[PDB]
Amino acid sequence: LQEERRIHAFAMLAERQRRMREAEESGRRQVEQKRLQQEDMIFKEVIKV
Amino acid sequence: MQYTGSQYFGEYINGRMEGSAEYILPTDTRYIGEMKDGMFHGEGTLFFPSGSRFDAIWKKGLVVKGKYTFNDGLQYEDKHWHYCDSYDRRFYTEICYGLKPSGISQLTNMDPPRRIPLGYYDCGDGFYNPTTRVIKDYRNRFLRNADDDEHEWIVRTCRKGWLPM
Amino acid sequence: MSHIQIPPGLTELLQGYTVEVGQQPPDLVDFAVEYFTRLREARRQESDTFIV
Amino acid sequence: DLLFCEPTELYNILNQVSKLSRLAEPNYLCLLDVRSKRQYDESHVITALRVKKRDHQYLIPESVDLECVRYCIVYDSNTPAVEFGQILIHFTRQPVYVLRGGYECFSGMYHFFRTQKIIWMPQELDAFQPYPVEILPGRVYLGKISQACNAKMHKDLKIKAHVNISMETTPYFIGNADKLLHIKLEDSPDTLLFDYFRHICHFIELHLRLHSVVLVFSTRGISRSVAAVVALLMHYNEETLKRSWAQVKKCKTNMRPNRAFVAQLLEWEKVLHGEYLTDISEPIY
Amino acid sequence: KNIKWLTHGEFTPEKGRKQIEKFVSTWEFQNRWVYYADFIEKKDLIHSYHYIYRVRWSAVSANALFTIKFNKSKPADMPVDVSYIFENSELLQRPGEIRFREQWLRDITETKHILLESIPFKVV
Repeated sequence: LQEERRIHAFAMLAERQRRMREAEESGRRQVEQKRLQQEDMIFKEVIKV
Repeated sequence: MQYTGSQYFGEYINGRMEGSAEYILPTDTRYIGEMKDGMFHGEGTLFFPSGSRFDAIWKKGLVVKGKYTFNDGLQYEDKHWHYCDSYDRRFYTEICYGLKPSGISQLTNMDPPRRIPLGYYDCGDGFYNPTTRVIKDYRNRFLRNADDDEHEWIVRTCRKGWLPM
Repeated sequence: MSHIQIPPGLTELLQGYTVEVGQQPPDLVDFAVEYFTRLREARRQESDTFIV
Repeated sequence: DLLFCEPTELYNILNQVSKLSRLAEPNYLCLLDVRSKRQYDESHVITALRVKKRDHQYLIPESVDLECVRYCIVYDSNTPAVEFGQILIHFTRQPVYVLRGGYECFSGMYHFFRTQKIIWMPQELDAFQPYPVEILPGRVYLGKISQACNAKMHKDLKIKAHVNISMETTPYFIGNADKLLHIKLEDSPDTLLFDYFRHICHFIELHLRLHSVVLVFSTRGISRSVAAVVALLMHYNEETLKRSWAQVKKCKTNMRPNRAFVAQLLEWEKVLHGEYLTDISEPIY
Repeated sequence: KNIKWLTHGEFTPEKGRKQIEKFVSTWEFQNRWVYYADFIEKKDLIHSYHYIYRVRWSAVSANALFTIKFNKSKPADMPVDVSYIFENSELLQRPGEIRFREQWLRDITETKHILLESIPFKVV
């Protein structure tokens, strides 16, 4: 049990590491997507002119 | 068994266990394993309480292995891990499918699309507000609370349930 | 706003197009591609000389 | 016999120290989260077992001599804990204490206590290393020099102030004259810290107005800092010596000045009040 | 290649979506750029409807628009009239034409980048 549980702990730390990576990516993505959207609006206005 | 909760399905000799077997540990972890002298002596896979798989090879009753895979089946590296990172910021499903088969707004970690309900944040397990220092679980109950270091990490790094701008 | 200016050359290409349009071609999409192929030799050289 | 205990006390006791971590003896502590396994997986208190529930009965975790485990604690997320508080009233030689704000503020003020690691083995518990101690609630901390240097401890409280009476150098805020307070002398009784207390108190107070986060140390959490806390409390509340001393006594039970420092504090009291209101003839000083 | 089309009544809007998506799936050559489609309003016309879908790509983005006509005054068995447009282009392309160039998708996205470089920062 001693060995298993310490293994389990380090594994759960790695699980946290992944969860962090995915949460950060989601944060990045929201901003990037919405700025790209308004940049595309600006682009299309320029196109229309 | 009883006194910690361990469980085994296999063969017994002298009353101590010697087996090729599936197995349960009072983590409520599941395992598949071989035994000698009443000890694990096997190449065996450990299936988490969260289903995911760790692997364990046994030398004289100690472990010597590396493999992991998530409960979704994402293959993982504990080192160098090349995933959703400098080579490509795509999640497991987005790398496997590419563009998710119909482009539902699950071109993001969880959807169909909604605001985070309470306020708070997404960090995948739980909702957390920097204005409350509380984490919550996706049943909107509760999770471990956090002062400044973790609060500041959440504040910079992840996605709040701000109003959808 | 990023403004624009009128160089020559384009005008002459449009002029050629309108003149062949003066034929009133059918087959328009390929007829126009073929017209640019005809330009590729003949009308490009002519335009280059025509400017003065 | 069920009682309310502030989370600051939890942070005092669960990282209480006396050479050892008190966590390396079980009769010191028990703490038993009745709630879901899944919360416990996501984390728990720094020796807190996972309760087993069975057909809505609780299966007694006799992990320890429940009869006499001298401090005896329960938390839900907020304040099914209450009935566990009731049942416990039969048990311990001491009364039984509930953790006011079972999780939300206690770790919201101090995240680090959360962890996915369940037990800490006796070597691992004994190997534990204390976070700094809290004097003025949420606002001023007490520490020993190797804590004050410890990078994680310093960073995690988002700290930048030092307050110390000692000769011995420390790694940060060097020459930052407004976010460092440092005084130099031995814990020798002729160190006339009486005057320096006024400066110390005003500096801490200013960080209160600034809401700066402040650590106090006298190398070993020993003595000079203790007297400075007596002065700070007496001037901050216009309290008697005996009140400040009683608070200090729990703040970290090793804390103690010296008899010339006691005389200096007695003059500090007589200056603030105009007279001695506490009598030093008891041994409790 | 192209897909083949229902009749005015055999059509339903969801069938229209699926048909258009499958048409875009018949696009191939740069189709490492993957498509997904968006639903767009019905336009109501005296003896006719139009109904509309957008298509978007991700791999800057490429996008396409498809148009469908519906005959209030002629049979449900009337084969549907369909046409589609690229956001840059005036060209009312029709499924039976010689197929588009995916190269235009490359061209469009490049031009978008070029205007990104162009930007007059008359920004609020």
